[PDB]
Amino acid sequence: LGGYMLGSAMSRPIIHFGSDYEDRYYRENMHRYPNQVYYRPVDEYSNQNNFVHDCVNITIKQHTVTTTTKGENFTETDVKMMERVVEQMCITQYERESQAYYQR
Repeated sequence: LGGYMLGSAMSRPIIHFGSDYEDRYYRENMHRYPNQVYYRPVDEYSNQNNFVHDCVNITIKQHTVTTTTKGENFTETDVKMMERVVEQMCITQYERESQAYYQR
């Protein structure tokens, strides 16, 4: 991700999966999960979901490297959760920047 910036922080969101079980699951380990994501500005790339799938898999694959580097191993269940959280972050960043860039 050598050329990626880092957008703003936010408080932990709540991802309401469809079950209290998964809501708890996220809650247990959300402090190990990321708080921010990596992407580029709306300068050239400039898509919505096709940027989200990139920023997410950038921010998720970087975690699935550093976990293994530390000899930890967040499972594919943890990945599936963080996919959502990182999507919510990345969409929140896109929309905030949109209303400072597109709303120009």
